[PDB]
Amino acid sequence: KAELESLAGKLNPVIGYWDPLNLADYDQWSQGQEAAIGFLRHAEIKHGRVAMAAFVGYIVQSNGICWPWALTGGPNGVMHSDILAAGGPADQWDALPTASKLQILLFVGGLELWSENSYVLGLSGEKHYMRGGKPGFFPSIKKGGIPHPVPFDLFDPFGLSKNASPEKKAKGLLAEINNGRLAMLGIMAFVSESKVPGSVPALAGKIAPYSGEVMAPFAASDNLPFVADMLKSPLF
Amino acid sequence: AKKLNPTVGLWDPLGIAETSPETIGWFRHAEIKHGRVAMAAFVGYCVQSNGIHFPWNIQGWQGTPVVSFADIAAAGGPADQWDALSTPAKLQILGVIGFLEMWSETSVVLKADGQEHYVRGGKPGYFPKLSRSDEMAFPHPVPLNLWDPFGFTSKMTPERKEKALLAEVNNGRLAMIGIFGMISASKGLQVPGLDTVGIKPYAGEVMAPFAAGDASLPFVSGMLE
Amino acid sequence: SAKADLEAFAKECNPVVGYWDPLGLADLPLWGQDQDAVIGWLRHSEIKHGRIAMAGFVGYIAHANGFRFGGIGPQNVVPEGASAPEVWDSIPFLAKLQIIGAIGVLEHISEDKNFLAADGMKHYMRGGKPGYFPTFSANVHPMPLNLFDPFKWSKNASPEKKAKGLVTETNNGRLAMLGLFGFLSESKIPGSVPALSGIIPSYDGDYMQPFLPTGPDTSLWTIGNLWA
Ligand code: CLA
Ligand code: CLA
Ligand code: CLA
Ligand SMILES: CCCCCC(=O)OC\C(C=C=C1C(C)(C)C[C@H](OC(C)=O)C[C@@]1(C)O)=C/C=C/C(C)=C/C=C/C=C(C)/C=C/C=C(\C)C(=O)C[C@@]12O[C@]1(C)C[C@@H](O)CC2(C)C
Ligand code: A1ECV
Ligand SMILES: CC(=O)O[C@H]1CC(C)(C)C(=C=C/C(C)=C/C=C/C(C)=C/C=C/C=C(C)/C=C/C=C(\C)C(=O)C[C@@]23O[C@]2(C)C[C@@H](O)CC3(C)C)[C@](C)(O)C1
Ligand SMILES: CC(=O)O[C@H]1CC(C)(C)C(=C=C/C(C)=C/C=C/C(C)=C/C=C/C=C(C)/C=C/C=C(\C)C(=O)C[C@@]23O[C@]2(C)C[C@@H](O)CC3(C)C)[C@](C)(O)C1
Ligand code: KC2
Ligand code: KC2
Repeated sequence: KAELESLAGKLNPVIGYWDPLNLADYDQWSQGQEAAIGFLRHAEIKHGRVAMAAFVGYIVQSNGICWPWALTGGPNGVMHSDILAAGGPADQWDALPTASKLQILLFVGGLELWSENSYVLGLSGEKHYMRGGKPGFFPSIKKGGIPHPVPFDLFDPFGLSKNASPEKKAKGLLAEINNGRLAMLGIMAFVSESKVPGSVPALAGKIAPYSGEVMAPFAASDNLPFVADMLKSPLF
Repeated sequence: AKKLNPTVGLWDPLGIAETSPETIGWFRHAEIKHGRVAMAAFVGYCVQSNGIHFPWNIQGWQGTPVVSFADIAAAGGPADQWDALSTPAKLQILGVIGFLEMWSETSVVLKADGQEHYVRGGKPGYFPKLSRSDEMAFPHPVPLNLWDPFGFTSKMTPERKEKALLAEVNNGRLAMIGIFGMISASKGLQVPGLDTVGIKPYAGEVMAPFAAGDASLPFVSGMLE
Repeated sequence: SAKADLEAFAKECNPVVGYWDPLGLADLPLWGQDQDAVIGWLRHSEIKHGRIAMAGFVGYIAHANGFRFGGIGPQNVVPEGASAPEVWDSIPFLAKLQIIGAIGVLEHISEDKNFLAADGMKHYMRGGKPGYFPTFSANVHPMPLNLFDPFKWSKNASPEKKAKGLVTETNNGRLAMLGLFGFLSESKIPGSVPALSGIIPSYDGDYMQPFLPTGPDTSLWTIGNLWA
């Protein structure tokens, strides 16, 4: 590419392209180099978006806030605040029955499948993020298919970004990258403060213990195959 | 600077002079920085030993607990005052000092200001200005500055600037003698100790004791010293 | 051209001593392999010995002081303070096997003609630069960063700077070989090196046997440890 030099300069004019590892030269997929920078950019943007979502979720789940809906399934089940009564926002994921985590993960998987599809991306006008195209672009959920009409698209559902200034959109992309890096640092600080108490200067005595694995989605209560055999040996 | 005092000359017994220009610039920068740090440390040590404890430490100033500033000040000299602050306080003070040092070493900011090669090379001792354009663009306008925040040095001739730099170098050498002599006088030693001067730390170079993660070091008892 | 380069490198290593070959190994055809290949092998082996000795000296300091990584790994079996000869005595046997295997993989990569000819180089006996390591650029699956310069901050060095770096490398290598075998000799016979008397404890096991006093057979791998 070599355009990422100028993008790194626009993100921060003091520190430009900062890569001690020189990972832009690393052709990890053995495609063109353009594909490698495209994959790295898309991975950074997706990581950042997930991190801001998880940061706001952690902040609003760590202090006694829960929806007054039910999540029962029929005359019994979780009251939607019993998960809040399991501890901080890492035992709550390990308390969402069995099917709730499955449906959440499958929704994210179908969303990523919609992201990756070149027929869907090509119908919007872009391509795959490594075969040229625009990194971080989510295609329209309306134009690509979905035979029953849906109300809104994922990006800008209410329409409050239309006819915006293109330079304002570029500034928003740069701010998204910077806030994504900052939110990744924040959410990993919180996740470290879950398990490790002695880390960081701040956040001392404000975080739930969570005697468990942050990186294990399925918990010991799941009745999926293996799982219990997969949780027979903890680690550090 | 050839020789500020004509009766001394070029006192270089170790032969570090007549070296590469980058080495000479680094040596001059280290001399100026050590002298300035020694002068500031001597002034702070004198103020702390006299007793200048501030009316502060209110509204959860210690991390939910409220320990008074005089309680930290009621430990002895400055050496005991540097061992009574919390780990976050010393860590954040060191981080602020490191941020200032890294901003001073920044070649982009120095070249924007109109300077020479960084790591305090050409024109050593020049702190870059944290204002105007292409610096600190993300909020934080920095209404104050590092050198002359009130603009007391607004106008100065180049000859006057050179004379003030030579005077600062001589005072920095005197302060590098003096602050080390004061620390030695705290640790017994020296000539005419007197003046109570409290007690001294293990070496003064321990930095941050009673921390977590890497501070499990019982090695500060020996190594001769 | 061979002996002339050898004289020049010896003169740059030390102007006073110069070329010192009392044994005359630079005139012996080692495998009936001319003069160029013999001096290339000798320089490559000297450079390799010096690099391994420098790394061994630093590692000996690190283990004698006690500088463990942390948890879970092979450092968890080694007792807290056993002196550097005994830290290659308590790591598991498979850890020693895999370490020696990775070193052999590195040697084989440094010698494989596909790796050398990838970045335009030939064998040191066949006419290449002694001590050079080809980067990684033939190893089927891509490698993230090279071994000589992992972060590539030496790519702006002048050839004169590289030559002075090689001379410093050889001198430091010789002096580190001498220091490291000072340590190993004091760990075996007392009173050899007078400075190191009483610092390094005596060791009974053989240094030249890798699996002598072999370590235990423990499985430090958790999660899905089907190899119990
Ligand atoms: C996994 C998330 C991720 C990904 C995929 C990227 C991807 C990228 N970053 Mg990036 N970055 C990230 C997180 C990430 N970043 C974070 C969290 C920060 C803030 C600390 C930054 C700050 C940053 C700057 C300042 C710059 C980049 C740049 C770049 C681009 C080229 C350099 C490169 O490939 O480095 C990729 C690096 C990685 C993929 C990280 C490797 C992770 C390893 C394998 C795991 C263990 C290492 C350890 C956790 C990291 C060290 C910790 C450290 C705090 C001490 C590339 C698109 C440059 C740019 O803008 O060019 C477009 C640039 O100048 N990054
Ligand atoms: C195994 C390590 C090793 C290797 C392969 C070499 C290889 C070489 N050295 Mg060298 N050297 C070494 C270690 C080594 N050195 C050490 C540790 C020192 C410091 C003492 C030196 C100091 C040195 C100088 C000053 C010079 C060389 C030079 C040379 C080159 C030509 C001389 C020759 O034929 O070999 C050298 C001879 C041998 C390697 C003999 C092999 C060892 C025998 C078989 C075993 C003896 C063991 C015995 C216990 C030793 C007793 C020591 C004492 C009682 C005398 C050649 C590339 C010359 C040069 O610069 O060319 C570029 C040169 O002038 N060497
Ligand atoms: C399996 C790993 C492996 C492999 C294949 C190599 C390969 C090589 N190394 Mg090497 N090396 C290794 C590991 C390895 N290294 C390790 C771990 C170190 C220590 C850090 C070194 C340190 C080293 C140095 C310092 C030098 C080399 C050199 C060399 C080259 C020539 C060696 C030679 O001809 O000797 C051939 C040696 C043998 C055939 C003996 C092998 C040992 C046998 C198998 C032991 C078995 C005996 C025992 C009694 C059997 C037990 C069972 C029995 C009772 C039935 C070659 C590229 C030299 C070089 O490149 O110079 C240009 C050189 O100077 N290596
Ligand atoms: C999951 C991915 C990661 C797995 C890693 C792993 O599995 O193990 C990793 C591990 C331990 C561990 C684990 C944890 C990681 C702690 C946690 C895991 O816990 C679970 C999951 O259960 C698994 C576990 C228990 O294993 C320990 C790794 C240790 C490691 C990697 C030790 C390298 C020594 C290098 C040496 C000695 C250098 C020699 C010297 C060399 C090579 C040379 O001098 C080479 C050279 O001379 C040559 C040949 C020629 C010269 O020209 C050039 C030079 C001079 C350079
Ligand atoms: C930019 C604004 C800013 C924030 C947001 C913070 C973060 C923070 C919190 C939230 C507390 C209180 C936590 C609590 O009590 O709950 C706190 C404290 C300290 N800080 Mg850090 N800090 C410095 C170092 C230091 C010292 C000595 C202490 C304390 O004594 C006190 C403390 O933690 O006591 C144990 C310096 C000096 C170089 C400067 C500065 O402006 O100089 C240029 C700052 C600025 C900031 N700090 N800092
Ligand atoms: C005008 C216009 O264009 O309209 C709209 C259009 C458009 C584009 C659609 C918009 C949008 C979309 C949205 C909703 C965007 C939301 C983005 C979001 C949600 C961004 C969260 C970031 C969270 C962060 C950075 C957390 C940091 C966390 C940090 C820094 C830490 O915790 C640091 C710290 O932990 C350490 C590291 C160690 C500790 O010792 C100390 C502490 C604890 C301090 C906009 C932007 O609304 C504008
Ligand atoms: C009898 C008596 O009394 O004598 C005593 C004396 C004494 C001294 C006490 C004793 C001893 C011990 C000794 C002799 C120990 C010697 C140890 C020794 C000689 C150890 C070398 C290390 C080299 C390293 C790690 C290389 C790093 C290399 C590096 C970091 C690099 O490659 C990077 C770099 O190079 C590039 C790539 C290019 C350039 O840009 C420069 C730099 C650096 C950036 C003894 C044995 O007891 C005997
Ligand atoms: C929940 C996840 C999430 C978070 C937390 C988040 C945060 C921020 C922030 C605040 C830090 C800013 C400032 C910001 C800005 C922009 N975003 Mg977000 N964004 C998220 C999701 C998506 C998705 C799915 C898409 C998207 C996009 C854009 C575009 C460009 C639009 C355009 O140019 O078409 C801009 C300017 C679209 C895209 O990247 O198009 C290339 C797109 O598909 N964003 N975004
Ligand atoms: C642990 C192992 C190790 C140690 C302890 C060590 C010590 C030093 C010292 C300090 C005493 C210096 C000053 C120094 C300098 C240079 N090293 Mg060494 N080096 C080690 C490893 C390697 C490897 C693997 C390679 C290498 C090389 C070079 C070159 C490039 C020359 C050129 O490109 O002309 C220069 C200037 C590369 C090369 O090609 O050497 C022929 C190469 O492949 N080095 N090296």
